[PDB]
Amino acid sequence: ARQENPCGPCSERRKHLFVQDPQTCKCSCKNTDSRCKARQLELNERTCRCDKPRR
Repeated sequence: ARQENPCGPCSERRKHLFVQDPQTCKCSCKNTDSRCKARQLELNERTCRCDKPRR
């Protein structure tokens, strides 16, 4: 981008478990379903923490 890249974060305030691309302002959770799956869990896309898969 150069000379910063002003963006509008997707999540509200406590966006600890998020990252945002400093060019396009595209948001992604820091914790992905890939990681949950590697731990035999699934991602709760709201809080982006790993919960029970389907048990």
